[PDB]
Amino acid sequence: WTATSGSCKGRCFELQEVGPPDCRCDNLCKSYSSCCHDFDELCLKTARGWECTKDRCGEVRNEENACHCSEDCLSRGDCCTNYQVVCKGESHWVDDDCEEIKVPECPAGFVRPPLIIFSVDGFRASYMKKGSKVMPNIEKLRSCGTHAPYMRPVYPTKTFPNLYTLATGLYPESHGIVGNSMYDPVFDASFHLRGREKFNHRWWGGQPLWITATKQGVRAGTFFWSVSIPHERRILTILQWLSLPDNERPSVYAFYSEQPDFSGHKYGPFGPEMTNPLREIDKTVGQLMDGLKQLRLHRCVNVIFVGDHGMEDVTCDRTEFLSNYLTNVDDITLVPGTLGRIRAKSINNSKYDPKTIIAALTCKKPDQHFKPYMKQHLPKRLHYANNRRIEDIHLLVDRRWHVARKPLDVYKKCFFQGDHGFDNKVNSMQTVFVGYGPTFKYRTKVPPFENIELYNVMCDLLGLKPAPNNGTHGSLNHLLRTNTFRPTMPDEVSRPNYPGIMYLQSEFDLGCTCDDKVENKLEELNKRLHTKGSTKERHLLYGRPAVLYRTSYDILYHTDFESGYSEIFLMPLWTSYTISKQAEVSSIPEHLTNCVRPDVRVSPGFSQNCLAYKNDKQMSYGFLFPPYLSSSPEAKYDAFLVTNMVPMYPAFKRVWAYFQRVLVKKYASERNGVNVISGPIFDYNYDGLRDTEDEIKQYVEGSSIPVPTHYYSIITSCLDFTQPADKCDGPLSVSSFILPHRPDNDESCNSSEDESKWVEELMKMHTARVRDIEHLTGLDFYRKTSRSYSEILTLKTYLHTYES
Ligand SMILES: *[C@@H]1O[C@H](CO)[C@@H](O[C@@H]2O[C@H](CO)[C@@H](O[C@H]3O[C@H](CO[C@H]4O[C@H](CO)[C@@H](O)[C@H](O[C@H]5O[C@H](CO)[C@@H](O)[C@H](O)[C@@H]5O[C@H]5O[C@H](CO)[C@@H](O)[C@H](O)[C@@H]5O)[C@@H]4O)[C@@H](O)[C@H](O[C@H]4O[C@H](CO)[C@@H](O)[C@H](O)[C@@H]4O[C@H]4O[C@H](CO)[C@@H](O)[C@H](O)[C@@H]4O)[C@@H]3O)[C@H](O)[C@H]2NC(C)=O)[C@H](O)[C@H]1NC(C)=O
Ligand SMILES: O=C1N=C(N2CCCC2)S/C1=C\c1ccc(Oc2ccccc2)cc1
Ligand SMILES: [Ca+2]
Ligand SMILES: [Cl-]
Ligand SMILES: [K+]
Ligand code: NA
Ligand SMILES: [Zn+2]
Repeated sequence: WTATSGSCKGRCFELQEVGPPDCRCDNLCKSYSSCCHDFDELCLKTARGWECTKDRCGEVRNEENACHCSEDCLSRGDCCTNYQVVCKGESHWVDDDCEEIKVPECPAGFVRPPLIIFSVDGFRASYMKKGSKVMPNIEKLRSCGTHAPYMRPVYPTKTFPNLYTLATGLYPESHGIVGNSMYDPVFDASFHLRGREKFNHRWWGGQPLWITATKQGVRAGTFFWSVSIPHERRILTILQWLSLPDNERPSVYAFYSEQPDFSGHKYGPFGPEMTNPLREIDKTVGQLMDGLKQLRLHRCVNVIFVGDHGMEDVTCDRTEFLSNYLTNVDDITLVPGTLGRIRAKSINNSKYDPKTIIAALTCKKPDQHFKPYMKQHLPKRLHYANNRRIEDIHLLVDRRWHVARKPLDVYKKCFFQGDHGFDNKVNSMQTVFVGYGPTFKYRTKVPPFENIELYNVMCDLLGLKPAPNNGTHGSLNHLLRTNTFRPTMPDEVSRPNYPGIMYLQSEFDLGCTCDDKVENKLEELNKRLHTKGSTKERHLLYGRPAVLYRTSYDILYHTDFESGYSEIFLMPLWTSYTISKQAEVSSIPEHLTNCVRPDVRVSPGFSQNCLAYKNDKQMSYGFLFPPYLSSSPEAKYDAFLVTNMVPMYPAFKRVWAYFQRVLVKKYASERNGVNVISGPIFDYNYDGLRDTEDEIKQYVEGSSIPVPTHYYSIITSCLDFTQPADKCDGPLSVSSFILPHRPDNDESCNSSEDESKWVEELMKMHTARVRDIEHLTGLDFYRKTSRSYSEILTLKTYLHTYES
């Protein structure tokens, strides 16, 4: 109930919302059906429009007008944004040459540069270049401030997940808004774009920027606007707030535009009807910048022009129907569209089975435009598993396509030409970032970054301590002139052991055999030097990874590779080796095909054994350092040590052997050498974090050898590829992957063909940031380089996307 008999007199767009049943006058009262009876009359005036004309100059103040051109309006802070241009001979902001803002130039009483966020829905990244002719204001912000070629949204590339990710710095699995439509089984409640459940605060996790500011004494304007409030009124409200007295004036604000997303759905991303929405966005930006100039704030405020996601060409005829795949269509609930989420229609149905659903959706049609996943098998870069609102069964839908349950859902629920929601590495889903102001850099282009990183920067801009989030604080320091956050490397928690030769061969009973008894002072001092680390500078280029948790492990040196061997997990946590451009690929000699050798540096009790692999009919093994890349026949025996062995399904060994035999050499040729760090990952609860020992759900049969869920590799080289990987003087270049360790290749529909037709495609889909691997392993890489730590943090957040 709301007693709407109160009045908004003197309360238009008040900043604290008053509790029911007293009537509200804030910018969200419409959305709650709770405004006072006179809100429209007093707070949403429209008379005479939004622009001063020559004849309105010096007028007598008429309070009925939407904005004012009278002489007192600057003091009252309610001029039309073009007042000084029309009435006082001033120029529009966009017509001024841009001049470097070296220091904040603020009116007295401003304690910090205000932050104004200008967020645009569906602003695809290529609009900045393709629409530049009709967006002069936005183009001046872009070219004179700091900008990225594009900003990567989060998956799913929907509106609410990405807006709340921007506000919190969290993956949607963590902040809880995992789609535009959700069902929460603990609540037994459903979240929808239309309706009032979405207003319930239990859906919204984390701590968004406006809460972080408020709790630390930084006042915030209210970020959200009821849809019927026109853009001109939102701009005027923000400008009016900026004229408030110092003790009442907010320091952070947000404007939101439902365009160009609204038209993009109707006409497609580049339909001829899209030019006018782009013009109107720019005009609104011009009004804000003109308004800031009037208030003498255009060289004081930091402005962020940021989008939530892009837009793709999608039509009704490009729809896949689950009725063409499933017999039991009526027993599932499908969350449809640019992604698919499937669950049982009724929890009292125990004839429901996800295994048969997935199989019926797997590689069933030659041109199939979606791929089913159990959510824990989705690429780890999507970080879309660890929430009860994310259904076990997920469909990754091809760009430009939709998935629906039945054909009647599409014509009884074409009427659209654009949509979004696809995989967040898709080019059409990318969106924009521009930073403009005293704290941002001048005329600076920064590399693409992910929108999860913005929350830290916005906290930096306001002097706030960020709540715990998924950005890497300091990775965007290169965007800022000042206010940078200078992080320290995390301290290493576990220091390694350096075992020498401590065990005789006969102490081992592992069931392993190797034909290695075929057998100097020349190359016997040499092999001693290698086992003591004499080639470690070549294969450990950036220092040893730091172990950031309490564990027991050994450093093992070899001619061709170095490893950190875990005595808890009975396998390396990491294996590091350098492959130069000139390195040659050899084969595994016939007599060494099944060779596995005890490591006389590591006790039998802390070693794997070959008998377990023999007895386990499902599990084979592979090697982290590849025997194919041994530098010499004698060095190849090191690659068969029991301490270099990891459990692998035979189906995965197809992938791994092709990567080790073919791709590493190809990358070394293309990048002028590469350094490779490979290892296992255990994430059985799919939370993105390293599993403790008591969370492992599968072992090699009859043993304590834990089975990894994933295998990673970090492949580093010199950004200036005229320099070899091991003699690099400047910035580095990296690509990484987190390959799921699966007993089948059902994910790859062409896997019965040669590995040259499908393996690299699979690896590209599971590309990863170094930072993702750090979360999954508890390791810290790149500890010893010549580069600044902030640059290294940027490198760790880089994602090689393989888009064009
Ligand atoms: C991205 O960044 C985020 C943020 O840093 C990070 O997420 C954090 O991960 C932490 C480790 O997993 C986790 O730590 C403790 O969580 C609870 C307390 O959490 C509550 O308090 C915080 C602080 O305000 C809230 O933010 C949090 O909100 C969560 O839950 C709400 C719904 O309940 C929801 O609004 C919100 O979205 C958020 O949900 C998300 O996180 C939860 C997990 O908290 C998931 O379940 C959701 O799916 C969603 O993803 C909560 O309100 C502590 O109680 C934990 O302590 C455990 O474990 C300890 C292990 O050392 C142990 O010492 C304790 O005894 C305790 O165990 C108890 O519970 C066990 C399991 O229930 C039980 O077996 C045992 O017997 C015992 O009873 C954690 O120490 C943070 O909460 C979490 N924060 C957020 C905001 O998510 C992400 O990890 C990264 N992502 C990546 C990839 O890096
Ligand atoms: O007024 C609004 N109407 C909205 N709608 C959603 C679809 C239907 C109407 S969202 C909205 C405002 C809003 C402003 C800022 C937000 O957080 C950010 C964004 C960028 C950077 C930092 C923080 C989040 C939301
Ligand atoms: Ca885990
Ligand atoms: Cl959704
Ligand atoms: K086996
Ligand atoms: Na297959
Ligand atoms: Zn949309």
